[PDB]
Amino acid sequence: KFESKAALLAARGPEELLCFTERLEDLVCFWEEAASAGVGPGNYSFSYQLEDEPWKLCRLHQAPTARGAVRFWCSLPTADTSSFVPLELRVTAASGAPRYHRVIHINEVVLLDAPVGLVARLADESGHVVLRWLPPPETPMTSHIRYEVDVSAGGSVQRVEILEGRTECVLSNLRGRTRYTFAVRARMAEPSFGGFWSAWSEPVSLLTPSDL
Amino acid sequence: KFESKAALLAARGPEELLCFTERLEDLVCFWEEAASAGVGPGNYSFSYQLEDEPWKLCRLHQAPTARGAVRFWCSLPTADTSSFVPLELRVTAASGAPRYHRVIHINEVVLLDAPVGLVARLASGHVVLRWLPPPETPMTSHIRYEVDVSAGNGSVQRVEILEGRTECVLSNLRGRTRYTFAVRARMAEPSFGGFWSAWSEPVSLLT
Amino acid sequence: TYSCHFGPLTWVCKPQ
Amino acid sequence: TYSCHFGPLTWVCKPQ
Repeated sequence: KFESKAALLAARGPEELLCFTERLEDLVCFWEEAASAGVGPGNYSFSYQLEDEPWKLCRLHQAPTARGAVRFWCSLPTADTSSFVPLELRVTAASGAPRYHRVIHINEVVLLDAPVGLVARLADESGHVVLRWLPPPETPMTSHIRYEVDVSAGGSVQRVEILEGRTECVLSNLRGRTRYTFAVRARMAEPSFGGFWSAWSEPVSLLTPSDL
Repeated sequence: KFESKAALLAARGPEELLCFTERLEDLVCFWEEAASAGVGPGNYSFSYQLEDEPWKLCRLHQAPTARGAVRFWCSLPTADTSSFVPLELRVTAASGAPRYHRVIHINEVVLLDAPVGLVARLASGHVVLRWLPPPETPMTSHIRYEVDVSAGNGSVQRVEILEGRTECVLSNLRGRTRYTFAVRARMAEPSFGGFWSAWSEPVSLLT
Repeated sequence: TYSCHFGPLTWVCKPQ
Repeated sequence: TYSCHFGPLTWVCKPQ
């Protein structure tokens, strides 16, 4: 709820034709603008050329936004989501005037689903905190995904980077007799892939041993 | 050459078909046996089969092992060095009697060369190792390493260097002591597999 | 030299 | 699918 209201008060800049792929066989592009009665998805044409093949259309949808703005989005059909060719995108106001131009590569705009099954335990010997987790559901090329872990003290900024492929993390500099909340996020790795960090996964809290 | 006389003595182990690839576009297979007078390449049949492909015969060879046994080796032609698909190998005597049967995957029997140009400098009271990967090898960034640290004067410690990293930064090392380092490499998963290479020429440094 | 495609862990290349 | 192959550092894949 807090984060909800936190978003409402935020500050956005200029509108952008934003695009992303969740699994490497889809693509959703969108943008947002203010309302205007008589302005529905039919007013815009989202066309897209793709590696010398003919331009094609994408049916635009309209959805409401918590901040009172409307967003228009198109999701490309599976067959047109090749991961390494220059997809050109074009959007025009029925009045002829162009709204956006953007040439992207699907592999360059990855935004995965957050990781799952984050579980936490203490190492049998040391007693340190050992973190394990599984990669985002139904997503390919797992060994190419790097992560980042956030460690909060029930403190200060502590975020551990995790070499791509590895879904385990053992922490050792933690105070004893303390509750720590962890949460991990994912990202496609270079150089083949590029994109954005995912949302955080459901968190887990855990006490540390009395003395270490 | 003491290492040389040592290998002559060291106890045996069961006969076995062994295969390995060096530069990931080559494959050698072989076995050793009692050098009984008479035998030769002609007395044995060595053929392989890549899936969805025909059985082919391999031109066997024979050479004396340093220890006295005979090594019969076949070396697949370049074009048949396809990695990810299952390779089958049947070595049977001319009499039909079966000898060996091993199904492998080329990418899973890599015995790289040992690293080169290893160097150990000084820092923050710390020691920094740096080295090159086995010369003329592709997929460089798929090779993980391991460093051997053995303190001179009447010992040891070992570090697992992660993939594609050709530099190690050693910390905890007792003051005035003479250390002798070394490094060895092997192909790393998910794609590859294999065995540890030999060591690289070592380097000593007095702290 | 290989016809690779996205796999669960990483690339999946059967030969060409 | 793509036409990948080996190389110095890692996989090289041109659009097949």
